[PDB]
Amino acid sequence: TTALVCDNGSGLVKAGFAGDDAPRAVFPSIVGRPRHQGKDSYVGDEAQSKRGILTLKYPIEHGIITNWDDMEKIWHHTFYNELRVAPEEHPTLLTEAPLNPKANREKMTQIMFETFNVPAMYVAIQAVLSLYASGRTTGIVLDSGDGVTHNVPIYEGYALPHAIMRLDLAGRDLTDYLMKILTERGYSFVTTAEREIVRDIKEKLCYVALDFENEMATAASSSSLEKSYELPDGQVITIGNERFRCPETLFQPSFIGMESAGIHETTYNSIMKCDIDIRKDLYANNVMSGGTTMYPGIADRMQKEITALAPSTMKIKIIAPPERKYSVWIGGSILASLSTFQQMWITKQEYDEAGPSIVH
Amino acid sequence: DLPKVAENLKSQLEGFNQDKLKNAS
Ligand SMILES: C/C1=C/C(=O)O[C@@H]2C[C@@H](CC[C@H](C)/C=C\C=C\CC1)O[C@@](O)([C@@H]1CSC(=O)N1)C2
Ligand SMILES: Nc1ncnc2c1ncn2[C@@H]1O[C@H](COP(=O)(O)OP(=O)(O)O)[C@@H](O)[C@H]1O
Ligand SMILES: [Mg+2]
Repeated sequence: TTALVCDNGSGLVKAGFAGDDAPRAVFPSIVGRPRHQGKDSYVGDEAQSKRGILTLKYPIEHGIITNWDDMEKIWHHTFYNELRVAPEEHPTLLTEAPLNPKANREKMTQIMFETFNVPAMYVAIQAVLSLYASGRTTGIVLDSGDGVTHNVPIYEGYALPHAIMRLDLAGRDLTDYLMKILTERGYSFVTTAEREIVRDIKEKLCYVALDFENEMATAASSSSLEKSYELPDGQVITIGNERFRCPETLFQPSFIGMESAGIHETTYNSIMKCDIDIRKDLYANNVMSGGTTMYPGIADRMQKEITALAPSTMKIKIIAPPERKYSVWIGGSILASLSTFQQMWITKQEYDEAGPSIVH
Repeated sequence: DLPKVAENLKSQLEGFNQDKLKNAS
């Protein structure tokens, strides 16, 4: 029948069916369990509503699944509650973060077949699905989500693992950063509940500056960059340089006390780590994906930082599709919908015969 | 034997008209 596509995000799970232009369900990648009197599980929004009597967990904190009991809860919810289907009836395409350990990929496969009894299954790299979504098989993706951000160079459809760059900094950290400066200005943002207020402020008012210093000076000598936000308690916090200082972190991690390279540098390094005979293709196809790549000005800023690092001859092109927030999912949707892809679904017959290592 | 599958798959991805994709919602 129809294939299922589940993008297991570190912050949000995007789920739906292959052939759709968008994910039917997108919910918080969280699982809550009864806290006292030692049902007995809640996923997504529900888990959040009832935080008061549950202990929440993040099974995919930084892109990698670290808790299998919890993950079984996400997938159960996805299937039966969100999509409302019997997993045994549909082949399932699952996405995984770049550099996911083999044993991890094998346990995901073990669960799908033994726990959810799916007829067929497949595991693809998120970044690669995003490139696919843009109509390319070669290119270099910059995927910045909630818990982690990756640089993934891809040639003829295959990711180049040795050149993959990882930055443990994404949207979640951008929110924690803005939350910090805001609490310092006097507005109390502490609880996770409250943090959701800041996150929303982030998404609606933050942007990337083409030149941090020029922008910084404008904010200091004018009020033309000021925007206002009404808090749920009625207060009207207004912000200026924190509007672009927050995202600036992606380019300068030191704002968060990290000595790691910024996203423009990690992209350059990832390129330079690749066969010199394909660097032009990468440079010409830098595709951005993920919710943290939605900031206004991020594309222009990348184009500037990269042209400055690469050789003057080089043609630098940054691709940032409007559906950026769902490129991965859409990549899987397109893939798992193809005709020629059907010979790719690891089947239970194959799994029952060779084992979990059949996935590689 | 299977590279032809991948090969053809790569072709199907490069020529895929993103529409023809059921409008979710
Ligand atoms: C519309 C929305 C989008 C989103 O990205 O949610 C994800 C998931 C969410 C789960 C925890 C919260 C309390 C419970 C329910 C949230 C529901 C909807 C929030 O934790 C994030 O907020 C974190 C915190 S601060 C940040 O930058 N990411 C990202
Ligand atoms: N319009 C926006 N501007 C800035 N950030 C956004 C926007 N929309 C979503 N985000 C952020 O993107 C992050 C997670 O994106 P996503 O790639 O979907 O998650 P995974 O990382 O896949 O769960 C969050 O930190 C969220 O706040
Ligand atoms: Mg993701």
